[PDB]
This record gives sequence, C-alpha cells and structure tokens, in this order.
Amino acid sequence: VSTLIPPKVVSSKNIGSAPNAKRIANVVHFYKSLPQGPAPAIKANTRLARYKAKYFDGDNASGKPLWHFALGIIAFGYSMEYYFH
Amino acid sequence: QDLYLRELKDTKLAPSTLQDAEGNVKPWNPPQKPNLPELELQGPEALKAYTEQNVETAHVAKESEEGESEPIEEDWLVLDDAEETKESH
Repeated sequence: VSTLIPPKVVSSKNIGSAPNAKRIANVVHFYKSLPQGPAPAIKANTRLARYKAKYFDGDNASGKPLWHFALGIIAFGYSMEYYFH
Repeated sequence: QDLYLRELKDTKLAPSTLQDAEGNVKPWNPPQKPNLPELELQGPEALKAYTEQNVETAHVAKESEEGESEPIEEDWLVLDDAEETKESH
C-alpha cells in the first residue's frame, strides 16, 4: 500500500524458533558444564574402601581385580575346611 | 501593359469588392462576412473543445492518497503481518 518496516518485524518473533530452542538448550548445557573435567573425586580408603578405590578402579580392570576375591575366599574356605573336616 | 493594367484593375477593384470593401459580392449570393467572420470563427472551436478549449476547464490538481494517519489500527496489523511474512525468511 505504502511505506512500512518489513525488516523491523523481528520484534514480534526472533528468527528460528526451533534454532532458538536448540540454542537455549545449548546455553544451559554449555554453561552448566565443568571447566575442564572438574569434580573428579577418585581416591577413597576406609577399611574396605582402601580396596574399592584401588581394586575396583578402572586403571587396570584386568583379570586379577576379580581374582583377589577368589584368592581371599580360598583363604577363608581352607580354614573353613580345617575347622569343619 | 494594357492586358496587364486592365487585368490589375478588374482584379483589384473587384478584389476591393470581395475583401477591401465590405460590399461582399453581387455575383455570389451569400456574403462571407455573414458566414465566416463570426459563425465560422466558432469553426475553430468547432474543431476544438467548444466553450472548453479556449476556456480550459478548471481542473485543480487533487491530493494523493495516504493511510488517513491511522496508526491505532493499521500499525499493529501491519506489524503482525510483517512478522508473519518474516516466518519464512
């Protein structure tokens, strides 16, 4: 009809409602993120925890970490047979 | 020359009767003075716009069209429409 403001209508809606939702998820995701792998908390030792944080730790995760249980139970069971048999 | 002078006389005093004297012409029944001078003077406007060509009918230029200075109703609808058009930008 006459003059208007075709571009200035970005007030009524920002570009990309789906991109806006994605970016809003991105802001919460990236902001509420550790600076560089923060909050590790690996070490622990209290009676059994000295074995948990050492033997159930994934630095090795080899076969001996489970085999310690077998060796210990064998130590218990040999005395069990000695007191039993 | 007599044939030149006589021709000039008969073609001048008679030309006087036709034009240089308001005696019209006896040989021709209708005088051109009662025919051309006023009525055929409207022949110029008969070919032109009669009482309108020399007159040049008054036609003042008008105003161009606008929105009637209406931002109470046109502005909001215009804004919504432009934003709707922006949805496919």
